[PDB]
Amino acid sequence: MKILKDDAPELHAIAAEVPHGEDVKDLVLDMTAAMTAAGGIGLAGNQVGVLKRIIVLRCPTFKGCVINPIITRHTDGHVYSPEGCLSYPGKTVAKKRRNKVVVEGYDMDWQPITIAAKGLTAFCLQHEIDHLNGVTI
Ligand code: NI
Ligand code: NI
Ligand code: NI
Ligand SMILES: [Zn+2]
Repeated sequence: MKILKDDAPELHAIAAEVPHGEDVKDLVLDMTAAMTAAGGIGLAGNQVGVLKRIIVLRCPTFKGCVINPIITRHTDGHVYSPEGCLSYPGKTVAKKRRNKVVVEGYDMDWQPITIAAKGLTAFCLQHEIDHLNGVTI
């Protein structure tokens, strides 16, 4: 895969729900490889031209994929999160993020997963889910 250029339309598009049970194993492998090759800690389908709701992460309290990730709970208010993005090399933005989130979805074997995250990992998750909605820093 390739990390799309900062002017790619896919970055602003909405990624489609993955049909339940669809074989995503190779896609996740490719996405993980793209993320690590670029020295990232997270990556979303849109960033590699895959308009499917798949994220991959290598964050302090979560490493792996989430298929159809959703935020089911979060803290009120916002906190400071300085973030870069593999799609925007050289740019750091001070984002407002929820300090804690719970993210739910499916793993590559279509087992339901739940991720309770705070701080950096919570920011990671919110940033990647944003990508799937065409939202960038
Ligand atoms: Ni490649
Ligand atoms: Ni743009
Ligand atoms: Ni809410
Ligand atoms: Zn990003």
